[PDB]
Amino acid sequence: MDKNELVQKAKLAEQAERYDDMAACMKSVTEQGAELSNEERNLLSVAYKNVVGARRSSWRVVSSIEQKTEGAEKKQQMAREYREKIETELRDICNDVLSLLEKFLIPNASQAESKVFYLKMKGDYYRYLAEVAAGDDKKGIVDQSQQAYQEAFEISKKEMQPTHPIRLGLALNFSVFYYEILNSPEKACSLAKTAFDEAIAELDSTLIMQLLRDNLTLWTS
Amino acid sequence: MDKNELVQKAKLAEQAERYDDMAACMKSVTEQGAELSNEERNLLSVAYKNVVGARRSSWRVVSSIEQKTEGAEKKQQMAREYREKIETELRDICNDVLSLLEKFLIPNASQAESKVFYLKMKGDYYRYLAEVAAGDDKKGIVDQSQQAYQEAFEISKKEMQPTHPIRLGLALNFSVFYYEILNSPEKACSLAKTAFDEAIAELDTLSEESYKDSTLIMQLLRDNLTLWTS
Amino acid sequence: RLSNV
Amino acid sequence: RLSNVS
Repeated sequence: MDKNELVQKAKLAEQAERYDDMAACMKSVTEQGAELSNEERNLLSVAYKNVVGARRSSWRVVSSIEQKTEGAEKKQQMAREYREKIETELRDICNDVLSLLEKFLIPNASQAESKVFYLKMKGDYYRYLAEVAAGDDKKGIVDQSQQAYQEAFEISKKEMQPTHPIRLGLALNFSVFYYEILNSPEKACSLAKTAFDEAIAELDSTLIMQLLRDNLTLWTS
Repeated sequence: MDKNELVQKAKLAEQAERYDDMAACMKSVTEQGAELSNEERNLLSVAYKNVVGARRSSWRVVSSIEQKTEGAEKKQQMAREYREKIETELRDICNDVLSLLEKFLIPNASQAESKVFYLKMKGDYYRYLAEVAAGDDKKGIVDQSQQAYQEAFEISKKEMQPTHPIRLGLALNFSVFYYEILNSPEKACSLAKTAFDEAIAELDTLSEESYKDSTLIMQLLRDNLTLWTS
Repeated sequence: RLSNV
Repeated sequence: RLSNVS
């Protein structure tokens, strides 16, 4: 019922590795309509990271099997329907998050830090939705991902230090979206090099900067 | 909705680390009335090991936080309530498995091996129930565990080599029960030692099929034999 | 305690 | 691949 009560549930759930619970708590905190603290916002994001991450992982697995059973048609059909089950949960979860972002988190964001963080989340979960979308639906959804990432990118260029982990985090994913969703290794690389370039100036974060480098070696090699 | 399809899903789900689904699949297979094959049996028991195992581990953590917030009474109340939620899950799950055991799996067991396996499973899910049982309800459930363990023990003694991994696992879990549920460290240790010694003395009988699992269990036996009499 | 997994 | 935490 109460916000402090729900925040504590969420932490307890996290300790228990029960993330459905963790997410639902933090859903209810969001739906109370006030702007989340940094603590609360990281709870939310961790919770759905895990909730969504488990399906993305499972999907990958069953999708590998669907492919590797071409020729064995009944087996492939079994894998395909099961993938479809996973995709339904994956859509429920994306729509949940995206809806919280539309109704609560993005409207209430009063600071640059949080508006960027939440627009990135939106980029992220539109990306996730897109990855299991069909046909024309896919195309529009990929666009909504581009836009949320771009907007966050523009706000972050203007309002945040180049070393800020939310701003480097944005650059990682946005560049990974350029590679993985739009097949632009030239746009991916440029973006990632530019963020690394501008962070390195004001060091006088490392993990994300390292991750940028890592991804860079993969794309070109 | 036919049997082979359920078994296929269950493995898919096992691949995807989605054990609620794996459970549900094997549940439906079981509800179809026929004796499970060895594969089916193992899928079922693997499915529910994971479903039940998650909750028991979540309970360990939340219980531990409850104890450690004595004096922070609101914090503790919070953890207690969440533990109760977990305990309700534990109960549906145990009562699902115990119901499958009573209605299908134990009546349909035609070979002694599968009777032991299923009687031991029953001891187990009775053990799990008892860990979250209250008062007088608890006393009853504990006997139920002991009875199903004991019955499995007597068939195993009659019908299975000491190196059989079902017999060994039965001995492990029974000795654990004696120690953790009946607080008999002596009874636990003697049963553990006999199981292990008798497996060693008839190492000749350990098949290449059974080798990996028997040895794993024998390790767990001797490991437990250590930290009980430290 | 260590039981079968 | 490689995006942010875990």
